[PDB]
Amino acid sequence: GSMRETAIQQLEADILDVNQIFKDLAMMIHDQGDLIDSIEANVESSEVHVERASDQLQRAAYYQKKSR
Amino acid sequence: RNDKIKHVQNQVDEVIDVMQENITKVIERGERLDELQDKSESLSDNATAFSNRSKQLRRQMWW
Amino acid sequence: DEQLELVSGSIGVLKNMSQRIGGELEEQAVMLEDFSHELESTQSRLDNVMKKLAKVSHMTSDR
Amino acid sequence: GSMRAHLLDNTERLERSSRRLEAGYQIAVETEQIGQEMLENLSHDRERIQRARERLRETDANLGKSSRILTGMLRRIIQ
Repeated sequence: GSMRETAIQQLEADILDVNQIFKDLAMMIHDQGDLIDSIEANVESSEVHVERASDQLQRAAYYQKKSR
Repeated sequence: RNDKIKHVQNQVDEVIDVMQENITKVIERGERLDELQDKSESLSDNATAFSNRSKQLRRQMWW
Repeated sequence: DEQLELVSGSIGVLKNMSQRIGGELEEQAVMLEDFSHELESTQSRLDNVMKKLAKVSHMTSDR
Repeated sequence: GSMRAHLLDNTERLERSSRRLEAGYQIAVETEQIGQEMLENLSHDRERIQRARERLRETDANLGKSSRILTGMLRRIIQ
């Protein structure tokens, strides 16, 4: 009967739900990319600084021996 | 007709079921990213403090 | 007519995409916990390296 | 009389119901472009996380190097 009319309405309504949930998920994932930006930058910085420090330590070592 | 609605509806309800779990995962993912950002943050802070202490060590060794 | 077949197909894919998403999210969850542990490790290494440093800084300019 | 009036109602109930399966289809297909986008997005992030995990290991290689250098300095401090 018309329970095929309502059902088709629930169907489309429910299809709108998925579309919404998909947008929602996409949005969430996209916004987290800024956290990844931070993490990425933080590690980069650590890498650069640990690398810089090791070279300062080699110079420190040299000076230690260059000190008789 | 009908059924091809029912057995096409809950097909949707299924996708809704998967996605719903997915947003629970993304929320979990956001939280782990949050902790990751805080830790890579201390590392960075510490990596820099380390670099500054190494420069001092060099100057100190040269004197 | 029966374009409900066209809807059922379309949705099926969504049912496909949603799962691959959940799988990938679960895979990254593992990958993020791993990254988290490596971070903790590196922090540790930094802490031990800085202690060695502070020690050398004393062993000389305090003798 | 109002007997074909019902045949007009019943027939319009069908028309828009067909326009609800046309919309229901358009929306889904649209949703397939988002779902795909997420997959493209997640792969990209997964790549950036692996790149960072990699960069961290290199930071480790340097902490190793600094540790060895410091040990060496600790030695020469005792002459």
